[PDB]
Amino acid sequence: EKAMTDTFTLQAHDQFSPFSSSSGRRLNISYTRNMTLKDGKNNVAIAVTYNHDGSYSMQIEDKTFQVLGNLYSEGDCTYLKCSVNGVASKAKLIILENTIYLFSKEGSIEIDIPVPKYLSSVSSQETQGGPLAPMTGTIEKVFVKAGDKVKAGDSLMVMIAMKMEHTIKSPKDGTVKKVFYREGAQANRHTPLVEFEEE
Amino acid sequence: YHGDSVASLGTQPDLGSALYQENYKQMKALVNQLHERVEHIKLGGGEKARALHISRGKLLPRERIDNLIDPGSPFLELSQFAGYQLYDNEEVPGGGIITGIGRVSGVECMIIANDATVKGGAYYPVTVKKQLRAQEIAMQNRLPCIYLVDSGGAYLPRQADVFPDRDHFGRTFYNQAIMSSKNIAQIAVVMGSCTAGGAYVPAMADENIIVRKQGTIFLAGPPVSAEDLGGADLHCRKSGVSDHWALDDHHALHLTRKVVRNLNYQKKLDVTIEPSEEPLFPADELYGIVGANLKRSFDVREVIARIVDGSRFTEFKAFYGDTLVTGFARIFGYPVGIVGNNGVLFSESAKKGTHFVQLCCQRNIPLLFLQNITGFMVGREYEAEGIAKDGAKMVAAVACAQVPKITLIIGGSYGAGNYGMCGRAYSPRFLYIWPNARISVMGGEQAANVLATITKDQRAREGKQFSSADEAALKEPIIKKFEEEGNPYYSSARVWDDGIIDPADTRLVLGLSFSAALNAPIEKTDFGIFRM
Amino acid sequence: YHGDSVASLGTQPDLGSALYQENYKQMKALVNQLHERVEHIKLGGGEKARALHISRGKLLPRERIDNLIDPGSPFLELSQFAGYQLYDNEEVPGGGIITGIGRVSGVECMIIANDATVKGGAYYPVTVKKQLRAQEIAMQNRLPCIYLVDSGGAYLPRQADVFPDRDHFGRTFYNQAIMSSKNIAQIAVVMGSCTAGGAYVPAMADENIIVRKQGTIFLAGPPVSAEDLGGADLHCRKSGVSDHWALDDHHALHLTRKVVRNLNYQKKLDVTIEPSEEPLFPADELYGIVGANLKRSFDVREVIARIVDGSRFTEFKAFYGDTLVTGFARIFGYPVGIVGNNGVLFSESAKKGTHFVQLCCQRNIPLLFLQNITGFMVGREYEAEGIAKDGAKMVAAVACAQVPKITLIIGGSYGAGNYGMCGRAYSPRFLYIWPNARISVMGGEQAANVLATITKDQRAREGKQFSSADEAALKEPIIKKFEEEGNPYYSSARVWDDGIIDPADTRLVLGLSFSAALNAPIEKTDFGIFRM
Amino acid sequence: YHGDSVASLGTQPDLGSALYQENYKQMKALVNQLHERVEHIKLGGGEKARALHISRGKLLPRERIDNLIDPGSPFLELSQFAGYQLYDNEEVPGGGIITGIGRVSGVECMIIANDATVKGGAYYPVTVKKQLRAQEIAMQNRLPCIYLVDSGGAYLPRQADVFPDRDHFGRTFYNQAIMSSKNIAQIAVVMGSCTAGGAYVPAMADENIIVRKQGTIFLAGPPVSAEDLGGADLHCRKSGVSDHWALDDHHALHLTRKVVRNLNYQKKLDVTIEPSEEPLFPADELYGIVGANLKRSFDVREVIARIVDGSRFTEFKAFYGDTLVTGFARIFGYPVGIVGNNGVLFSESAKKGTHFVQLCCQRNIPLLFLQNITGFMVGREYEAEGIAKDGAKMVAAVACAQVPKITLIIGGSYGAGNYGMCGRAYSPRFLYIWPNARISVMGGEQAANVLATITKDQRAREGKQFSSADEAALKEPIIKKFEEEGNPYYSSARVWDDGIIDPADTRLVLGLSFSAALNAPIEKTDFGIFRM
Ligand SMILES: CC(C)=CC(=O)SCCNC(=O)CCNC(=O)[C@H](O)C(C)(C)COP(=O)(O)OP(=O)(O)OC[C@@H]1O[C@H](n2cnc3c(N)ncnc32)[C@@H](O)[C@@H]1OP(=O)(O)O
Ligand SMILES: CC(C)=CC(=O)SCCNC(=O)CCNC(=O)[C@H](O)C(C)(C)COP(=O)(O)OP(=O)(O)OC[C@@H]1O[C@H](n2cnc3c(N)ncnc32)[C@@H](O)[C@@H]1OP(=O)(O)O
Ligand SMILES: CC(C)=CC(=O)SCCNC(=O)CCNC(=O)[C@H](O)C(C)(C)COP(=O)(O)OP(=O)(O)OC[C@@H]1O[C@H](n2cnc3c(N)ncnc32)[C@@H](O)[C@@H]1OP(=O)(O)O
Ligand SMILES: O=CCCCC[C@@H]1SC[C@@H]2NC(=O)N[C@@H]21
Repeated sequence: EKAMTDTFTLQAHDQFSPFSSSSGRRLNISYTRNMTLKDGKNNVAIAVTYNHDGSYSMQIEDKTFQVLGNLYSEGDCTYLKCSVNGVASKAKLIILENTIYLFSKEGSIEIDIPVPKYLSSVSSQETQGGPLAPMTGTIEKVFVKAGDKVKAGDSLMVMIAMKMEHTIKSPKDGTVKKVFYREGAQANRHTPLVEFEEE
Repeated sequence: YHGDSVASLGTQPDLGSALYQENYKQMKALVNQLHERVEHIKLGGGEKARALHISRGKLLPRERIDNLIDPGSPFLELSQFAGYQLYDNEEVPGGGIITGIGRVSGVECMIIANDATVKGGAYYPVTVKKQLRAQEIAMQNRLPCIYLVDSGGAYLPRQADVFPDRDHFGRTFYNQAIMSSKNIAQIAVVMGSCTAGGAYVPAMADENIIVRKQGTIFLAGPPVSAEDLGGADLHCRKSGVSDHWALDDHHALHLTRKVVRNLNYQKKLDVTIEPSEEPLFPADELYGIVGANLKRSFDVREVIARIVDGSRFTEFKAFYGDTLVTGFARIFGYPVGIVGNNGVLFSESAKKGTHFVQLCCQRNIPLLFLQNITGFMVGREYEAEGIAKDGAKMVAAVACAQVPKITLIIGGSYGAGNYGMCGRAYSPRFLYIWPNARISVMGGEQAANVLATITKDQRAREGKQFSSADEAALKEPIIKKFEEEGNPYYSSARVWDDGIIDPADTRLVLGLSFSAALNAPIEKTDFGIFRM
Repeated sequence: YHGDSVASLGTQPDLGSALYQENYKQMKALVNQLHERVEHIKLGGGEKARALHISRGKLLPRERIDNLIDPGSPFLELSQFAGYQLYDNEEVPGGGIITGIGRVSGVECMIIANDATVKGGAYYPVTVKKQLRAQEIAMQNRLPCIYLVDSGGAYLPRQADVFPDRDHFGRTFYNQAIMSSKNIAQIAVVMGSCTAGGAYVPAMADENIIVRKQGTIFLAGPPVSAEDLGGADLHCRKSGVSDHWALDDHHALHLTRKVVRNLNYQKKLDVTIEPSEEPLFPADELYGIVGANLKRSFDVREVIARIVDGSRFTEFKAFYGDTLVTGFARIFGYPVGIVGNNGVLFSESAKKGTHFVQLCCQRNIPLLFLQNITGFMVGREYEAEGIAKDGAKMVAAVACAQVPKITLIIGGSYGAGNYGMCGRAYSPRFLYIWPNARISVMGGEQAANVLATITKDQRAREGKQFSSADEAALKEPIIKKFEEEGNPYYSSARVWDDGIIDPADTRLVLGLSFSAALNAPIEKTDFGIFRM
Repeated sequence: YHGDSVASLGTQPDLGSALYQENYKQMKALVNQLHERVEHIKLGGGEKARALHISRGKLLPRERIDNLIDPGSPFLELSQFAGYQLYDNEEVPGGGIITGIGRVSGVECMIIANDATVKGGAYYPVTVKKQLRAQEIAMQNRLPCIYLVDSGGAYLPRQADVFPDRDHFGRTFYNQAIMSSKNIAQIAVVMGSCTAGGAYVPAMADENIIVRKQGTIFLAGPPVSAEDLGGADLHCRKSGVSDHWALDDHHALHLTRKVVRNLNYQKKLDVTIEPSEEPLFPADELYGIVGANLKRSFDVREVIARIVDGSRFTEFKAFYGDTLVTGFARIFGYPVGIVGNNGVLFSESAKKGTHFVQLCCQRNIPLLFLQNITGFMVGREYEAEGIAKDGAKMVAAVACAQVPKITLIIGGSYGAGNYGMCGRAYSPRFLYIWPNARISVMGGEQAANVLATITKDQRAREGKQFSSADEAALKEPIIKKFEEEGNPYYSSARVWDDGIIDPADTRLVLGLSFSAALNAPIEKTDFGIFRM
């Protein structure tokens, strides 16, 4: 976020306004930010306090951590140099989509940034048109006619991709409205294979 | 060639001196008191009210402001102490409203948010005054206004102090309409149930955002169901008052940020700019340098040296009227003309100040006033009649100036000296006071003496006898009243003097204030008759 | 061909009807009460103070004003009831100051004279507010200001309400400097001993006239002899503050008239003019027509017909939104757009008012508002949410208007209706009220019901029981407070609503006000976003 | 912080659906027809005329334009179909003239070149109208005008439609003089023999370039040798009309490029800019989405999502008056306000459009209109009287707007809806239509029904009998005429609706048009009386 602020500041006529700083400073009080991060299936609540000296005091559950660091670039890779409770470490930082990737010689960790509901398309999912081909591959077998009653777990089609057999299975107990592919056809990845009657 | 070496102001204070230690101790105590009081005020309306507000699914006003502004951007809150002990038994933390200046989508905007936890968002007179002051600041600096409307309308008791007069509630709508007409964007976010007074605010706003269920706009409340009379769905679909539909608080804030981006506004500066440099001395030494006793005098040049870029100062007319300090400096790269007090004002000081103000107005340079007016214990009269002829010159020159003006009260401010050094009545863009400041018409002892003399002469003319005990009885209440009314918290409780600021944060506050004030273009200055 | 015959408004009332007799009796009683109170206020500070003032050789302030203005010219005094019972035990007849508009040397000027008999001319907060209002009127209408300075400075007790804030004493000097810069002449006549606050006034004035012996200008009083510290001879000869030397009061007034003559000012009118014609019906019938009971309703068309030239009125949108009356007429040959209330405001009425205001602003025609807002006894809610969407439109249109606006309150004025019909907060050039008017946020009974319902719901949510006796106990104080605060004298004591006027003199007062307001040119009007 | 994530418009269409296939097939057929017709028009006047023109050593007009503009720069030709079947037996490819906007020496300029192969460059009425339209575009956008004059003057037959009236030939010289007076550069390149009408053009131009031998300027032709009467050497040396002497066409174009460089002009933008991003969906899907049948309805949001930067759209008043779509987006980094049609217009839609137009005018944002007015087959009347009161509001707001306006007709445009959505009569900067558009006063069937009803009532009032066969006889011609006149080629043959554009190129055309239109500064907008 601080880097984004600097990028915006670069193009402004006022380049030295104190507002362009990322201090998060307040008058006679300290700013505490409530951040939420998802590790696996667990939501982690982090209370971050912006200190005057430029460091950060982070509280997770009952433990407090003193955090300070900066971003530096080696080649084309951005690196994060940080110190947590006096322990210093370096790691490669990549933020793609809503996932934070941290690469360190100890290991690699992925942290997910929660996506606000409003931004998520509301009513995102209406119906499923059969399992999508696991990959681009030839259709080797079709087990369903144009109108056939199927139950969940009923194999619909068999596909071979790079010499690896996958069997498509019925998602619902709905009768099959139509079939988009026949045997010997090459089906592209994530293309609808079966149409199911609306219920 | 901007290289030329230049002498720097300021000197290293003597830390070992006992006077420095005592002043530092007193200032530290004052600052700690201020910080703890601000913390308690920030706590909010109360525990039960906060619990109910959270249970209704809404966000606390400070959380709303934090989510609205850009990540990590500083927030300049205004008048945090409004309503502090203003009313005898009712507690109004922060005046019931929150106002400040922050950056939204890279644009500096004025934010006004009602605190629903304080008397259900009802408007006390101090709340109306605070909102009017914020609106006036935004209009003067051409800052977009964002309203987070959650209020119960005017406080039914004390209606006489809120409804009728010119500076009462209707001035809010008047200012809204005027600023809308002047191309200053108005955005209203109905984050909770409004009322008759609250309802008009979204109507006059250019853009409205109303939450699906919490938001309810009715010109008159039920006292028909609240949702049916006024609701997000109804206003969005049938009445058409609402302009955007928001699922909850976070969605409303996101929509507000988007609406600001599409404002199509670019900030442009008229004054020249230079790279910013930090002062050469630590700011915390101001505690020892200034202390808490107004009787002692300190050189304002130290304060100037600890708050200007690189501690570089170009004094103007140094040896003429030395009780007044004037010169040119730069704060965060903006040019500024500093006018400070170093003692009693004289004719030479007034003339020098008038000359400097004329120069600054001609060159279109912002002005900064540092007020430390002195008590009359040292000089009873000093033929003050001479001062009157020349004090006015400064008063007029200051009033007619059109450049951005910011006043900071670092010490006493009494008598016509307050008017001369850009008092609150002369419309500075911002006004701040340090925790040790004192403001009043005159010192209490001086006032008591004046009253006693008047009574004795009248009694003598009547032939009645003025008893010595009677004189003492008259003097004691006056001294107590003046001391009480001169407290910085007394002045901050009323919307005078905006808010109190820690001296260590003076440079940051001034930088933020000047950056905000530079949004508006600088107009030409027209002066009245100079009684040369 | 301006000959065309035109129908005339108004009808002959039934004098024999008992309702007319009762209304006439009530209005006559109210007017007699007002006249006697005004007489007592005109008496002055007191007998002993007046005797001392005359013994010092000075003229009484009303005598000064009478001698200053042109012979026989009418004088329009403003806020005669300021300070009426405002303070618990101190009597301040007229607020301690006298303000009005009169003709000096054929030029309309605003006159501000201190009454030295009231607390030696000390400035109460109400005095400062009255002077600020007069200065604002003069600045808006571009009228020269004449000050008859005889004051003892700010009242030392109650200093907090007079010194510090923006609308406090310093705003006087600020307005003086601004108006001087805008070519609005400032003339100060030091007719008596001033003080620190009083001294600055002559200094900032363009021209000064100081009496030989009574006049004494000192930046600080003796509490050295008064004459030596500040005197006519000293200021004229050595200090040079004085611009003219006057032997006594009459000579000072003559010099002031001469100074006003050499102003080199000529009044020019922008609006068209027509020969003036008297109304077709007597004005005293308004007593019977209006009465003193706000519950009964009267047709505003009668009031319009009794105050317009020839009783000629051109109604606009007569059958649409009939609760609001709008049209064109002429008072003393000046065009005017009349906007009156005939009932509860609805969406159609708001739209019609917005359309009429737009037309008047486009054609550069002065606007006149007659407010008679109705209580909610008839309609509890009436889906007021619809009104909110359209009421705002009228509120914005009224605020953004730049034409001269004059508001007269002939009846009740409550809620947002006050804001819609050019309330005091929207800066009308003048505001007047009849003796039977009532102003407040809402009717007392309605307010009490609202408070009781809120408490019952909160108590129920808490699970505590709201006793019926408790509800009655809460309601009785609220009803009493609202009734007391709604009195016309309560509003006039504060500087709101300028002064009360006899209904028989409404035409003359409006003519004088419009003639004064026409001095300034009419600027273009810029409107904000119309939330069509 | 501009890094906030924002939802994107648009959805992936179903390619397998038969409706998509049919719509794609129809649109592809229409586009292929348009492309082949444009190719034939580009062929030129004829083979023999082209051979003679080349034999005389001159360059073909399209070659001239190609050599004039900067290398590789796109060229925006205007009204390619002017004169298409306009006259019964005479073929006028392109109207006999070529107009467009291109970049010369880094400056956007309007280029007008006569095609000498078409009737020896004689001016048909359509040619005059096209040239006048190009000149008006250049004047509105403050673009320099370059004339490649090679014409034989006015077409002697049909003189009545070219010489006399206001919008006839003399308006060309009038516009030239006005634009020269307004500092818009005029450059005339006499590339061939002109005539009496042609001669005046170089005379009024600020700078002239005449070819040595082909160029001949005579106020009246020989019908003395042509060179002696008017020639490059004579005009350069003795008469002095010529300003530059060119050996041939290439030299003349090089001199023209140099002359433009020497203009001392710099383009400056008022609106804010952001980095450009491509839309998230392919443009060719518009063929399937829209199709060629006007009876079916498609969501305009798809069209918006396929032509805006990043498919980012901020809808305004989404749920109020949903038949009209309004919001903010950016095309090639420029801000734009999009106003599209999604169904029949209602009162709510008109009010929403008026509000959006007011907002855009206040913020100085260019407006883009997408018109798809609906037939009245669905609703016979729907109490259209309500629509009249509110339709006007949109019509006025649109007319009074001063921001750059661009109208694109993607479907039907009938009745007052054409006027409301910035029709050709309301002076949009540019107007374009897709190949499937239809424009007329009303649908043919509706018009026939109206005429039949009027005749039946009149015949009945007369007592004459209206035979059923008679009604059918009246209806059939009207239906045929309306269908014929509504063709896009019919409207493009006349200079209405500039030119037809392939839907796949809509984004590029809009970007070029807005870039050209941003040359002129954006003035303030003044609105008339809003009926409210
Ligand atoms: C502009 C013009 C021209 C005119 C107008 O504007 S005329 C406006 C008339 N106002 C209303 O019509 C709103 C009536 N409120 C309500 O409908 C609700 O109350 C809400 C909406 C306020 C939400 O509040 P809530 O209901 O969620 O909680 P509550 O605890 O009940 O909230 C605190 C409790 O309100 C009491 N309280 C005291 N004074 C007021 C007051 N002035 N307004 C509201 N409440 C007040 C407080 O004393 C008690 O708490 P306390 O002091 O006993 O501890
Ligand atoms: C602007 C800024 C920035 C600062 C300032 O301005 S700081 C100004 C300081 N003021 C002075 O320095 C003037 C001190 N007066 C005097 O020098 C004189 O008095 C005169 C000049 C007033 C003439 O008056 P006088 O002397 O001819 O008659 P007197 O009856 O004595 O007049 C009434 C008596 O004055 C008492 N009284 C109460 N309050 C005041 C008051 N505020 N000022 C004066 N007098 C007051 C009153 O209570 C008693 O009568 P009462 O109430 O007992 O019946
Ligand atoms: C502004 C005001 C206020 C007044 C005026 O402007 S009053 C202007 C009077 N015009 C002239 O004085 C120019 C007379 N032309 C000539 O002197 C030449 O012709 C040139 C210069 C045109 C070059 O042309 P060219 O001579 O090289 O070739 P040509 O094939 O001959 O060119 C096509 C042939 O011109 C015939 N033709 C029909 N109509 C016209 C027409 N209006 N003008 C010219 N030619 C026309 C066309 O019908 C035939 O071909 P077609 O139709 O038979 O196939
Ligand atoms: O076809 C690609 C290589 C791997 C599969 C080939 C199979 S393995 C069993 C059988 N025996 C062969 O030699 N080839 C096929």
